[PDB]
Amino acid sequence: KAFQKCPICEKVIQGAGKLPRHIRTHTGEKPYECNICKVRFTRQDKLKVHMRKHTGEKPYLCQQCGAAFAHNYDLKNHMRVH
DNA sequence: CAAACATCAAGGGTCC
DNA sequence: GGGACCCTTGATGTTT
Ligand SMILES: [Zn+2]
Ligand SMILES: [Zn+2]
Ligand SMILES: [Zn+2]
Repeated sequence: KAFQKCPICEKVIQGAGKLPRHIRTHTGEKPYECNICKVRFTRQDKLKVHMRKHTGEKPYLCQQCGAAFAHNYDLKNHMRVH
């Protein structure tokens, strides 16, 4: 696909609009905010996964028995138990 | 005092 | 560019 060069550390970052999330590791900037617990995050998806704590959600449902888990690895461990 | 094991967050990839 | 989920590595912690 496409690649970018980091202006700060000469790192090569793959992704069209993915450079700013890499820059935020250097600037230490967390533009996103949890409306409930007010904790701030550098990436929107990291806020979304945090929101699964408040809005109790288990998207990783088991394809075998239907049980659902909040984290993908808890599903993996349950699947390996079968 | 270590390994072993576990959980979970941080960076980057990859598709859509 | 923006969402979103996956994968790898590492910090931190508990149990040997
Ligand atoms: Zn950089
Ligand atoms: Zn919150
Ligand atoms: Zn199951």
